Amino acid sequence: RKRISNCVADYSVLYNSASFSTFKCLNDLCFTNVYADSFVIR
Amino acid sequence: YRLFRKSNLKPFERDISTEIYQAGSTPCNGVEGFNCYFPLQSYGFQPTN
Repeated sequence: RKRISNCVADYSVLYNSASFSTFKCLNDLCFTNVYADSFVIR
Repeated sequence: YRLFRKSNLKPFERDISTEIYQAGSTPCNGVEGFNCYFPLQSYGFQPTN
């Protein structure tokens, strides 16, 4: 769990990256934290 | 039914057309996928829903 707080999370660059596979969901919304996970699936 | 619209359709305004929509910056140019979806979706009326 990469939970983060008080960071400027730029979802637009990530969302508008053209280097992904699935964006199953942003910069106008603020949240307490982002439980950003990390793993690889087949 | 319409899902992806650039703006809010005006009152009594009929967006009578089926044009492929362009979401955030990933040029579609006639294809669907990454930030590219067809704005008119078939719902499917099953009476037992």
